[PDB]
Amino acid sequence: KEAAPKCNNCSQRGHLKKDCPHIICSYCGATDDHYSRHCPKAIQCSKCDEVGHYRSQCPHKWKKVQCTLCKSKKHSKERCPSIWRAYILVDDNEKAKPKVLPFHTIYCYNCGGKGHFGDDCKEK
Ligand SMILES: [Zn+2]
Ligand SMILES: [Zn+2]
Ligand SMILES: [Zn+2]
Ligand SMILES: [Zn+2]
Ligand SMILES: [Zn+2]
Repeated sequence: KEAAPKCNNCSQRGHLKKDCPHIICSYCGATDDHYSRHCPKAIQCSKCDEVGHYRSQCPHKWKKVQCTLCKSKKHSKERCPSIWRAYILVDDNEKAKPKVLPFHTIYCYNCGGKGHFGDDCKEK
């Protein structure tokens, strides 16, 4: 903060002597730098006071990544297969044995099941 003047008359707001005649937002900035292209680059970083605290001038805090190797901004477990709790693209269930099937039994109770030529394909 370090303000010698603090205000021209009102004694309670961020607009010092030469700041008070200008339409400067109540704690954003100084009229020496604060402008319609420079509003976020002035005295304070956010809703909390000054750029003058915390490393990287108090950056915005994202909700972090769901993965623990990946750290920054991107994706979720359904978009990142590269974690051992996700499913693999191998050894999944599929069809087998693409060949013709065996023949059926029909052999008149004399040489298998029941069916053919029983009039003469008989001995006893
Ligand atoms: Zn004032
Ligand atoms: Zn502003
Ligand atoms: Zn801050
Ligand atoms: Zn990941
Ligand atoms: Zn037979």
